[PDB]
Amino acid sequence: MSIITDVYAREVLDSRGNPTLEVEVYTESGAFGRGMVPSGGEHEAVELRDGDKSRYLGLGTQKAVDNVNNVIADAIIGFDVRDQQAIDRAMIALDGTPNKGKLGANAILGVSIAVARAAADYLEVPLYTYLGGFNTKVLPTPMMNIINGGSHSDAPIAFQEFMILPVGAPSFKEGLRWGAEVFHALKKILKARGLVTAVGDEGGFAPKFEGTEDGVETIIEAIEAAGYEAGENGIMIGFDCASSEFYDRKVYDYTKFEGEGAAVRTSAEQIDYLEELVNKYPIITIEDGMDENDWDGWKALTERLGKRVQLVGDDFFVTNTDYLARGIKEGAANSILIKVNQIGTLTETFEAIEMAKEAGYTAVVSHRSGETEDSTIADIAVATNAGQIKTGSLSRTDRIAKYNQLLRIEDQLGEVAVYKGLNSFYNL
Amino acid sequence: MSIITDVYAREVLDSRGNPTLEVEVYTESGAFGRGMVPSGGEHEAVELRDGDKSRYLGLGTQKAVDNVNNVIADAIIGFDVRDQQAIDRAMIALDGTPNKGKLGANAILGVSIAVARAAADYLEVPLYTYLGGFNTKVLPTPMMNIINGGSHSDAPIAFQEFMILPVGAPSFKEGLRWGAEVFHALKKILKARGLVTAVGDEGGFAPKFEGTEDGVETIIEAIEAAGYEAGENGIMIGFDCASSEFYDRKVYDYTKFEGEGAAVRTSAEQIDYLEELVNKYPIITIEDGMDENDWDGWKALTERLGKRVQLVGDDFFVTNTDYLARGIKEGAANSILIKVNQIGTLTETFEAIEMAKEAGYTAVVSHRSGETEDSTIADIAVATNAGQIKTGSLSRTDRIAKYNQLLRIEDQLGEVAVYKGLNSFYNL
Amino acid sequence: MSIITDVYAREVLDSRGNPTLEVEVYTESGAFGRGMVPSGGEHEAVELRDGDKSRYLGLGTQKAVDNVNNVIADAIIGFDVRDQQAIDRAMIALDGTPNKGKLGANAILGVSIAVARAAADYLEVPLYTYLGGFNTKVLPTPMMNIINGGSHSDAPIAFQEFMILPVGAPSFKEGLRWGAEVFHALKKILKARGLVTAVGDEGGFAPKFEGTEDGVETIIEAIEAAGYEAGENGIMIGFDCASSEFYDRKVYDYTKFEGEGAAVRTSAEQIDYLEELVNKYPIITIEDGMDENDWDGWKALTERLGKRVQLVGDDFFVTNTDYLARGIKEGAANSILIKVNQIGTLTETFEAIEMAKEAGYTAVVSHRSGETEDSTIADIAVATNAGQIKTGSLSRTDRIAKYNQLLRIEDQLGEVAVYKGLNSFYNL
Amino acid sequence: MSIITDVYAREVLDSRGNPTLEVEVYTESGAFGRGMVPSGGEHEAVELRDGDKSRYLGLGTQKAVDNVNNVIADAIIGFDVRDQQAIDRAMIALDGTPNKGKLGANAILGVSIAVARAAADYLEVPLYTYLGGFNTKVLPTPMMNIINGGSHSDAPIAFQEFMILPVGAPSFKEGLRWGAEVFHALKKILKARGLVTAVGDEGGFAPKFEGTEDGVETIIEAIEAAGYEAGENGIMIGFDCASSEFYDRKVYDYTKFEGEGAAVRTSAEQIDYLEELVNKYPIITIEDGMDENDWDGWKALTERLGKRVQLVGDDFFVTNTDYLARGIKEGAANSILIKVNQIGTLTETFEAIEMAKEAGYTAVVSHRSGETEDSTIADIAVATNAGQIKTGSLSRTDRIAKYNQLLRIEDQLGEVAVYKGLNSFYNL
Repeated sequence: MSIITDVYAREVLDSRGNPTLEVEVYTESGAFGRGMVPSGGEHEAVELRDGDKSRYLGLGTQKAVDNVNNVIADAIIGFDVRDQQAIDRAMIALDGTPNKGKLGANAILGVSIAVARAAADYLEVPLYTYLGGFNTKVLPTPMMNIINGGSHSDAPIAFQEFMILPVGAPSFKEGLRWGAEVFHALKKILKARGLVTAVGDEGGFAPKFEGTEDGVETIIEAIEAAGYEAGENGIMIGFDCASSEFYDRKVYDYTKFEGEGAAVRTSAEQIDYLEELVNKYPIITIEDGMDENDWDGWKALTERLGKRVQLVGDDFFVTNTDYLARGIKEGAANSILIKVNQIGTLTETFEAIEMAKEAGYTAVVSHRSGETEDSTIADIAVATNAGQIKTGSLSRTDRIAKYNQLLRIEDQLGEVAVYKGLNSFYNL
Repeated sequence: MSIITDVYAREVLDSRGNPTLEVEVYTESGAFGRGMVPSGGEHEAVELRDGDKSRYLGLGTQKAVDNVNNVIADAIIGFDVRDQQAIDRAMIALDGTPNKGKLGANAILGVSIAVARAAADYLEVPLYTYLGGFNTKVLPTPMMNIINGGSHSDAPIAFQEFMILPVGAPSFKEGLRWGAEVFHALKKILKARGLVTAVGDEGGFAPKFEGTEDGVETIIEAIEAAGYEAGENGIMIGFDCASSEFYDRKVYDYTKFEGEGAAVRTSAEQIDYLEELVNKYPIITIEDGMDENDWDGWKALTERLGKRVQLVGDDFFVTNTDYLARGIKEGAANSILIKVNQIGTLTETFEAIEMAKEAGYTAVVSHRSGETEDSTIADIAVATNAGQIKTGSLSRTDRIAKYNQLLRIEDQLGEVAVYKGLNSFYNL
Repeated sequence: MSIITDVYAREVLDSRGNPTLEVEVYTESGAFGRGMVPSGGEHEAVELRDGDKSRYLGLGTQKAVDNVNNVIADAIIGFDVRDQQAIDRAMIALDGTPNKGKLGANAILGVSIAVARAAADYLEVPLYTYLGGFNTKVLPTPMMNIINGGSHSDAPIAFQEFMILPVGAPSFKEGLRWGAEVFHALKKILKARGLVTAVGDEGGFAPKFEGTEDGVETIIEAIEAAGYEAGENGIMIGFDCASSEFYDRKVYDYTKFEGEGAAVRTSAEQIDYLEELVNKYPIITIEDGMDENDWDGWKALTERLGKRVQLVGDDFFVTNTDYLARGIKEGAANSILIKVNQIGTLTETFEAIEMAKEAGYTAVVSHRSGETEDSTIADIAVATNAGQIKTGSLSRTDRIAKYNQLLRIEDQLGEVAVYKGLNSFYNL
Repeated sequence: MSIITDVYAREVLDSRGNPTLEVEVYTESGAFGRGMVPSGGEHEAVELRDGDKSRYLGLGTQKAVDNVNNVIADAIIGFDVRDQQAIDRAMIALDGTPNKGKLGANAILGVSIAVARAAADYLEVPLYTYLGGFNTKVLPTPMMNIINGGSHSDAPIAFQEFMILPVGAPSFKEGLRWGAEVFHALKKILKARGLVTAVGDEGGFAPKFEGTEDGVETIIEAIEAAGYEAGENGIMIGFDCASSEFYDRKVYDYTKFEGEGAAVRTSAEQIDYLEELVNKYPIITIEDGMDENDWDGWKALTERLGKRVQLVGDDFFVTNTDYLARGIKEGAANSILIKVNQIGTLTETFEAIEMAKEAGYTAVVSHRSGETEDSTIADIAVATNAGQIKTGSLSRTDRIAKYNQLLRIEDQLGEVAVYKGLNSFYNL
């Protein structure tokens, strides 16, 4: 009865109108699990696309679906639904390639998640309880995308994302309200300036600001209009520089997004420029402040800001234990952005999280630009007491589905629920 | 064991960052059902709001939640989960008011959908099967929002919504694909013209066009760019004038949105403007072409187009069977937009669908501006073989969630699935 | 357990002493379903007879029984009992012929009904609930055969049937009493005139009246003697002209049944003659007023009486979606008599009902001259909220079995039960 | 779980359009049984009627229903469904009267049959198996009504019923076939003679014959027309004189039905008239040949025919064991007609059957004029291996329902089924 009897996949659409896949796992006892995959370098997990540029611009996932039904299914059917680690290792070996390019990183993960949710269903326990055990209590402090730049905007701004973090909320429920009220207070402000209030992929705004400072100072304005502070409760701010977007040789070219008068900074001036922003604004976290390959710049940045600011490695570590292990030894950062589909399996996802923990690094569970109605990353955030999460702005179900799921978790936990707020950053 | 042993509601957020509610129904047997609620003149069902702008600007829903947990619970617990009608009728009687303003239309619908999904879970049958019986095979022809105007835009366009319909698609699966491909093709075109590609509430665009015509032809331009004809396969176009937004006395003032040089038309001149558009562009449906109180305008409008174009009454009927019965009697329209939470219960919802069917009217299950990850309206569309559905554009998950569920329903049906396409309009 | 494990058929007798068949379906879980077939052109379903004029005058059904046990059984066993549509389509494809002449329309239906009743048994829900879902509430307004003519009588009367309809009863239970009391009041009247009170196939009388008017006016006499009215509550009257019985060329020859002085009417005079009856008597419905092939006569009849009288197509549509689809486009009638075995399956029966609905036509669930102790058509009448039913007079279990089953349904529904009475005719 | 947890009765109609009642018994285990009741001097069980001729001319049964739901229910609920005798004895004691006139014989029998069928459902065994044990194999030899006289006709015939018996049939299946074929053959003959072919309450005919003999010979004429001998296979004939209908003083006045020239016979002359018929026609059984109070006539009648012809006491015994015991002691007859509702309970029914058997009397389970779709008397006939049954003609379903059930019973038995035919009369 506990044995997996059925593994089926189908093609569906993500929050961007692009094809993805989902896997449904059945046990003979009736336990059901459905897993959906978000959208997805040379040393990271690769999703399998059809390449037929006449169907969905070549973004179809029928090849990946076939691999689940016609290959992986025959390999997984027979396993106990609860043997997660064994099932994941079975798919990794089945693929052969390091990047899961033969079967597809999306085909592999879909099954990985469905099996876990089917197991949690079989044991009649919450998903986070099954993944993390009995000691899951910490609701994550959210970094919420609010303003976009760089590739995700036409505004003269270099940084890709600007987020707000309710570090001083008594609980997650209140923190979610705080972020929401500021989102609406900002929308009101944007309308006043006659700017656009329509949202992008993550549900955040991307208005034509005068520049980076105009953008950050406008955020600070919406935070205060909502009736909050700026650093105390705070609400504090965070960056997703995505500096690799405008990195050239060995120079951080800002003219790429910010215009003709923009500055071209070296690794040393890039560190100084980040230090000026931190000193002038209530900034608590900075993601990909340095190029993915600028290791020397990452180390020098950690020495000069790592003790008082969170330095998240996204494109720098690409959810890779090899890249992270070197980050720890080199002291390149102090935080890692965990993207599930960027590694392939849930097992690999939890080994990356633990490694970051044992090193003093924080693990920030991440979403993708192309999301679904799935909210598994929320259960993962609480399952491991990550204390932090990154799952988008406050105006899209592809984002709100995760905040909703965290509300249920915080509701299920009751008095056991924990919100660390500013204390989520033990890496400081 | 089929007895409802617990009814519980909590506060959550919709796709716009505004509070809503979800209800979870439990039976002694262990069956579970969760029903979330979307956002929602004087003769309709009203949602209960807290009115405390210290929380979500007074958009809190802790009052309606309390009503479910403390009042509706004592009433529903004990009922058989399968007695849908008796349960909905009990909530209506419990409330005591026509507009469900005492307990809240949102609180009553929450329990209404939760009980249904819990009953489908208990019987181990698909929701659409439980809702409509064995004869559920028709996959709806989607009217997909793609361009917004009026109050949802800054462009000089009076019409509120513009939609594309894959009437010539062989299946829903290919229809959805066509919509997505036209949506991506249109996004490209907008960037080439230097227009905003950011999406609105429904996942559609609101570019600054030259006017109404420019918008329609840019759609046809994208339809053909995707490799589809314009009216045969089709793709066809649809309107949501929402003319009650720019109606005055007794005139349709277009200057409200289309600048100072706009044409103020009378009822007779309004019908004429619509007829010109129909003959010039491949338009197949028009929603709220006349004021919600312009019955004489609706009657004359149905006389000159009711045999060749679908006329959808949204604000004209507000999912009110008393209004619909009058529209059917006077021949005021030939289609009604069905908004679930606008009428309170599922029972009342299916009575309106049936009354419309028996009159030769089509019933178009609709979404709301504030949506959730729920996808019950997709099961409602298949359960009633309505043949049509209006659930947003091809981006946000609050819209895609419904499209994904329709794909699962079409997948489950297999050889029994049916896509009527153009034949969906039996009212023509 | 939910899988069908046994499909068995046997020969039994109908309400006329003629052979028919019944199918019993078993699931491994113990769910049981029994289906019996009523007695049964060139484009309609054909029942399979043995043709051995030495056994039951060649009306045996052993060939049909064999086809269920030795052919259909092997094809159906394995299917989930709940997959009605798939099972029906499997039998249609198995037969091959359009009219189901190879396996037999009676062999196919028997399984169709047994499977559905076995499924309703498996889910532990009422049959009408399983067939129609949760929104089944409308008890049908009955047209009750009371006086016979034409082929079913020796009296000088042309019309085949004369029925009464309790359009003004508060509920079905009262409507059934009304019809009964008038039946007994008529029996008393017939005895007074020294006429025969023995009953025919449908349990109605067929006395030697002076003619059509003497027959109708005698009915009006029994209605009033019972303490009712004639049009209000009403009780109103209906016809089953079966005009094809006395149709010749292009003339409606009344001398065929009414005698030497009878009138021979053209299509135009036939319409006028029906208009005179409607104007002089409280007539609300007329079945087969025109020949099955007289399409032109049907259209002209609908233009002149279709707005104020129900025009039922029996031999005109022969429960055929192709004939009905043309009836809608041509506007040939406004109602269809649904005979289950005349089409073959339950799926086809519900597609015919829905088509009639979406066109403004009413669907009147019909019985056959040779009935059984089965009462499935009653559950079908409520399953689809048809609002009307035709299942015989008030003095035979082959008829009373259906009225009894409707009493149970109305009793099961409770306060949810609905009786439209005169409002059953939404086609007016 | 075998405990009765609910007993519920409702009002319904019989085969004549007159009110009756049915009872539904439920157990905690989910077992269900429904027992319907047929219609029913001073020493018998009487049905309870409402006496309100504003409803069904005072034939309402809402009083007996109320007695079941409000009085009998409180008494029976809690009993084990398998304790039939204890339950029937409790209802008799509850009523307190011999004629069951307080609660109603109809109300008590309803629960009596419902409990039995519910117990057979719980044990998952055929009703006849539950009622009689393992040794139930004998399929009854049917006495089939075919021609009616006396009070049930206008023809000059004193005898109330005429019947055909397939004594020489190899099985019940072929016996039923023979009866039907003679019934259809007779219908033909009647139309050739210009006589009415409309059926009565029992599905038989009542043609205007020349007299008694003409009727018997017309039957033999049809028997031979069907290709059967007359007395060998047989077909044989039977009578139901109901001589208590035309009895006066101390004379059998035949002028009551057979015109002015009829022969008024004494008891001695009555026996003589019957003996002549027996020697002239292939008659095998005679019911109520003597007045119900003409004991001296019954004794002398059994002396001169009791060894060669079956004498059935219907009104003579009125299913009264006190009457039967006297008839057995005096040798007044050699067969008793068993009417279930005429004695109230199933327990009392089987005691009369056994008392008759042990005396060498045959027990003929009988139907009533007002029947239902129920077919319990067929299971009673097989359960007791009675070898005979009287349940109507070969048309109406109120009669055919019992024949169909006997076919199912004979089908279930297979090689164990036994048709005694002529050997059924062990009293000869």
